[PDB]
Amino acid sequence: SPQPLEQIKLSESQLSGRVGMIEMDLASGRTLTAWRADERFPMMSTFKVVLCGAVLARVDAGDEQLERKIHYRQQDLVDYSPVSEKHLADGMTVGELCAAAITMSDNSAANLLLATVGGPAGLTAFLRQIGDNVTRLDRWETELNEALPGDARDTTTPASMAATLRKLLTSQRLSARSQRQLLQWMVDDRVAGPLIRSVLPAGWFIADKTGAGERGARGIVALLGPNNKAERIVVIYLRDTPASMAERNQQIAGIGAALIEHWQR
Ligand SMILES: OC[C@H]1O[C@H](O[C@H]2[C@H](O)[C@@H](O)[C@H](OCCCCCCC3CCCCC3)O[C@@H]2CO)[C@H](O)[C@@H](O)[C@@H]1O
Ligand SMILES: *[B]([O])([O])[C][N]C(=O)[C]([N]C(=O)N1[C]=[C]N([C][C])C(=O)C1=O)C1=[C][C]=C([O])[C]=[C]1
Repeated sequence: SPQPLEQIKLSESQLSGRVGMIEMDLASGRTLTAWRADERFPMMSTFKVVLCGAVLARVDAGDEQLERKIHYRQQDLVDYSPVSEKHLADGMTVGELCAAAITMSDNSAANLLLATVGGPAGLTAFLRQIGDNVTRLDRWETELNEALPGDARDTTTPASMAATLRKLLTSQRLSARSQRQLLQWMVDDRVAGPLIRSVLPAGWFIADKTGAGERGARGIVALLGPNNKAERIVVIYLRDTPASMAERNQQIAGIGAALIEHWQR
C-alpha cells in the first residue's frame, strides 16, 4: 500500500471528492496522522454512537435506565429500521434501542433515542457540555443524511469526532460500566464489523460505526489496533463524490490498508 497521505490523495483524485481522516491514540489523544481533520463532513449514522453516549450519561445521572421498555407505534417509523419494525407489539428497552441504532444502524431506534435526549438540539447541547464546540446535529433520521454542499447541518470534523469519541470512551465522564457498554456496542456492529474483521490481518482489534448519505457521503468511526487492543480511534469521511457505493467502500478500505501497513509507534 502507499503511505497513508499518498493513498488519501489518490482517493480524492479518483473520487473527485473530499476525504477527511484522523488517527488518534485512545488513551492520550495523541494525533498520529490527519488529513482535512478540521474540515466539516456529514456525520450520517456515525452520530448514533454520540447519541448513545448522551443516553448513557442520562443513565449515569439517574434520569434513564437501559432496562426501561419503550412502546412505540408504526407511525413513528422511518425507513431502514430492520430491528425496531419487528417490535411494534412488544416494544424495546432503551439498551436494545442503542444496540439496534449502533449495530444495525436502525433509524427509528435512533429517532426514539434522540427524543429522549431533547432532540437534535439536546444532543448538540450535550456535545457542547463535553467541550465539543464544533459537532452539531440539526435534523432527525433520515433527513440528516442529505449532505448538501455549504450546509453545516448535521456535520462534525474528523478531529472533533475523534476527540468526542475519546471523551465518551475513556475520560471518566461516563461511568465505568457506561464506557464499557458504549465500546461493546461498537464491537458488536453487524453492518460492517464482521466484513471488516474478516479482511483485517490477524491480531487487529476492530470496533466501528458506519454511515452513508447522499452525494457520495460515506464514513466510519472505528477503534483499531494490533495485538488485539483498541489502541487508536480512526475516523474516515468521504463527501461530494459521484462514485458508486462499491468504490466508496473500496477507497475507505484502501485508506485503512495504508494506515494499517504503515502503523507508527
Ligand atoms: O503486511 C501487513 C498486512 O498486509 C496485508 O493485510 C491487508 C489485508 O489483506 C487487506 O484486506 C486489508 O484491507 C483493509 C480493509 C480494512 C477495512 C476498512 C478499514 C476501516 C476500519 C478501520 C479504520 C477505518 C477504516 O489491508 C491490509 C493491509 O494491506 C496482508 O494480508 C497481511 O497478511 C499483512 O499482515
Ligand atoms: B445513517 O448513515 O444516517 C443511515 N443512513 C440512511 O438512512 C441513508 N438514507 C438516506 O441517505 N436518505 C436520504 C434522504 N431521505 C429522503 C427523505 C431518505 O429517504 C434517505 O433515507 C441511507 C444511505 C444509503 C443506503 O443504501 C440506505 C440508506
